[PDB]
Amino acid sequence: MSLISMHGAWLSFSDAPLLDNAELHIEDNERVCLVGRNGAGKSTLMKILNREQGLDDGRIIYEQDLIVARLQQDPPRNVEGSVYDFVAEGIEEQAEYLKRYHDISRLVMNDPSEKNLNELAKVQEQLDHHNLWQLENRINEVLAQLGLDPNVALSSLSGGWLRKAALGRALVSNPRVLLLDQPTNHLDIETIDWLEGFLKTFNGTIIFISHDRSFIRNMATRIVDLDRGKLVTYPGNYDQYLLEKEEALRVEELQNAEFDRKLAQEEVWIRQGIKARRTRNEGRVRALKAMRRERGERREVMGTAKMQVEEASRSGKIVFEMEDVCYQVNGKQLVKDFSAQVLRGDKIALIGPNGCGKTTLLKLMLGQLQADSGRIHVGTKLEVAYFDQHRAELDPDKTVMDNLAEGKQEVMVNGKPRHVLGYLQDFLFHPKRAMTPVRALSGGERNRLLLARLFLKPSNLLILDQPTNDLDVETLELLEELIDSYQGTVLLVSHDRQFVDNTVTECWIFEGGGKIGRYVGGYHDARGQQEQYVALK
Amino acid sequence: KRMRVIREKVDATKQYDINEAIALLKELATAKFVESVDVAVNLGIDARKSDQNVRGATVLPHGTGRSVRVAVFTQGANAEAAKAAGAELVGMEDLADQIKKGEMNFDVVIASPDAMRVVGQLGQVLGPRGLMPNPKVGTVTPNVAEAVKNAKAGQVRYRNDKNGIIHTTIGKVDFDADKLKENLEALLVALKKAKPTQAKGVYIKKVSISTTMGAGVAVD
Amino acid sequence: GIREKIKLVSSAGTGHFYTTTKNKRTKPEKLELKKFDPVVRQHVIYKEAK
RNA sequence: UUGAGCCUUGAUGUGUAGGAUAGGUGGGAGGCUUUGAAGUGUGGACGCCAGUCUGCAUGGAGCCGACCUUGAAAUACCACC
Ligand SMILES: Nc1ncnc2c1ncn2[C@@H]1O[C@H](COP(=O)(O)OP(=O)(O)OP(=O)(O)O)[C@@H](O)[C@H]1O
Ligand SMILES: Nc1ncnc2c1ncn2[C@@H]1O[C@H](COP(=O)(O)OP(=O)(O)OP(=O)(O)O)[C@@H](O)[C@H]1O
Ligand code: NA
Ligand code: NA
Repeated sequence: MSLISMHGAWLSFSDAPLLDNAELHIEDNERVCLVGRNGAGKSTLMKILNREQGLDDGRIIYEQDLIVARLQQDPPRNVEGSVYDFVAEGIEEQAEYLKRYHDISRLVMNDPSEKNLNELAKVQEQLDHHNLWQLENRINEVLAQLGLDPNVALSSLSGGWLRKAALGRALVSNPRVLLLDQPTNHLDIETIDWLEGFLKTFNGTIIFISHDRSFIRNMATRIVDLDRGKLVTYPGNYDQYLLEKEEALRVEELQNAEFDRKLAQEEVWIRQGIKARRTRNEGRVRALKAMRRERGERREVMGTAKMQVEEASRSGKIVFEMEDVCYQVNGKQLVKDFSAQVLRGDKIALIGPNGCGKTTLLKLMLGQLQADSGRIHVGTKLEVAYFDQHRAELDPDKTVMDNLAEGKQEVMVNGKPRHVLGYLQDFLFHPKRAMTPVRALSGGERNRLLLARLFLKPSNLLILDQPTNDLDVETLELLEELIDSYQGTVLLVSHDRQFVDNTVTECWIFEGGGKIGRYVGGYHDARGQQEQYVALK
Repeated sequence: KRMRVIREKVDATKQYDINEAIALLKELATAKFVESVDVAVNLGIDARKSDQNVRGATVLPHGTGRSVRVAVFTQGANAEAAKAAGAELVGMEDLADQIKKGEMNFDVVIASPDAMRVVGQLGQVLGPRGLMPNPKVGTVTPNVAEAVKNAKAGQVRYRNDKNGIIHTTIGKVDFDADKLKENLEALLVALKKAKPTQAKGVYIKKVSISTTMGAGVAVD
Repeated sequence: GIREKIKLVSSAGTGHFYTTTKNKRTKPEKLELKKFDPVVRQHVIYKEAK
């Protein structure tokens, strides 16, 4: 009647407490979703349950025999292996019961002794409940269920496929507890549609953190906050939580102002004149001392991080022109005889299926890799701002301050360079935590930091390979307004629907066989023309 | 039909004794069949833990009325003398699947306690039902006569169903009614002797004697 | 008072630990220092803990 | 007429191959069925829609296990289930 329990937990890095006195309850066959603002600690909870770190003052009590494996939020760095190799390393704990049974037949290759006869009990002690016999006919099984081929070097797959491999390596062990940190990041609609049935049928229990407001509704039995060191649950469908949470925020805003009201009028009284022979009760001076001390508390609004772009001089009227360009990877064609133009102030959305060449198409435009034929001509006064799929432009060890604005002070903001390191306060970075290595930051925090230093330099051009992977809707809402009003050219890549109906006016819908169909309008308008296509018989 | 007649003929909700059921259970035997007995004992264990899972080895004189011709696997000549002494085939270790190309595994386990010529098929296909001989149930022993004596002694394996119920053949109803009581006493203490460490409350939850197509009675 | 106290439990099995401080918001890595273990009287590797 | 446990009586169980929505362990070979089918439609129900479940009367005694082409095979008692 309970699966994982956590009572009186505490986690506090050299900072304000990530986890206060908090509690959790995991039942049989439930899909629980964690919903918290960026940098709030959803991933660190996943590392606590997965038996990975921390929990200084608290007790975790989960039953033995409970196999737990999780899916991380950031793509791995052991990328230089192969797909079957990377997926295999998810059975590391199972690799010991597997290997002893074949090993300790050598002791029984000799005469049967107590040390050799009693062994078969030990290695097969775990074997009764698990399968453990086919950890090669299951790893190759899941791919036929998923689609990956096992012997393709994994340092090659796309962002969507690389994410798929990390969802398999966390599922080879067949865990009773599935912890999915950001499952739908670089997937297409087909993969997301299929995954919504894989997880529903899944026999065990699922805990997942998703920023998809449409994935959560289809699969969320219960929902959990983890707001500011305390986590509280909620009943009902997903839209209920938004309503109940807003009341929690409004009331807490209402009581927060009232406390300041008392403390405001208790500081006019401390410096008032005494009068004639009176004492100024210290039952009120000490209470004011306790009120001033209590102001070292949590700031209920995280702060709606504010941003602004750095417009530069207008680019040439032609940004990209490529005709007769036809680039094809060894097996299949990614782009076959392209012919298109990108003009000034044209906002283009690249959409399509997984691994269809969206990321490599941008690489052709910037000349990262050479076209097989056809030639590409680039604009003449371009100031490119580049947002890769995998960030890859921040070393995880360099400090937060140095990665932002390339290890220099004196950011340029708005008009003239009269700003330094205050550019963090616009992004709700506390100025104390400015020497933190970038690897320590959360996924969404790292997304914004790379976003911050692109809007930090003059630019006539934006290339965004899924810029809104980890951002929450409150921060994503600003990005929709910023990119919309941007005067220069914008080519953005995204796998969600609502976001491209407010920023883009054209689409380059990908098709098989290296064919790209260019439609007009937002996402929904372009898909509308694609039903009514007649393809010029 | 007969199920509608027989459903009144038994009162399985009730409780009975070790002997007031032998005639009570044979009344359903009107049907012409081999009557493959499916005795059922409900066990009390936290079945979905690992440590309490138990698997048993037994010997019974009455047999089951249908012996098993199970090959023996040993690297080299582990089947060159035991094949004629209690095996349908002598499965050579160097040709582990050779004697059983179609049926990679025999009916019974392979007794090569001194021979480690193969873990067995390398792919778990030789463990489809748990045929790998282990010292927990004493299936591994270099003495072929131990497995060879299985045919002359009727070796029967136990099963730990995912709810924790052991099923075994009894020596189908064809035989007498006192031999059933002898059979139960054999499986009673020898399974009490087979009880694992952890337990709670009672150990043997319920007892019943039944068949694939035969009604049952709560023995107790 | 940013720094937080920690202890280095020995890998040599013998229950033993040195204690120290660590700036946890600028040092995500976990210390691993070689120091004396008087129970086993050898220099072993001490890894971080609570 | 309402909320928890039992005791049965009824139905639920789709990764795919495939006969098709296919629960563990059964242990089997042949049962059922004629108190009368394959069917005819009926009615609430079911869909993850390819169906599988039973009233209702006309007709009502023919279908299955069998070879496996699978991780595990046959709606073919009952065992806390
Ligand atoms: N090893 C660490 N050392 C110090 N501080 C850390 C460490 N790991 C995380 N933090 C900080 O503590 C908080 C926990 O970050 P975490 O990755 O858990 O956030 P999150 O809620 O998962 O974020 P996101 O919504 O962006 O995915 C963040 O503010 C982060 O900067
Ligand atoms: N370094 C590489 N070596 C070999 N093949 C590669 C390499 N990078 C990409 N590919 C292949 O090129 C194709 C397109 O990859 P790309 O990164 O452009 O995908 P994408 O269209 O952006 O898709 P997604 O949305 O899944 O990231 C895929 O078949 C991918 O496997
Ligand atoms: Na990509
Ligand atoms: Na995170």
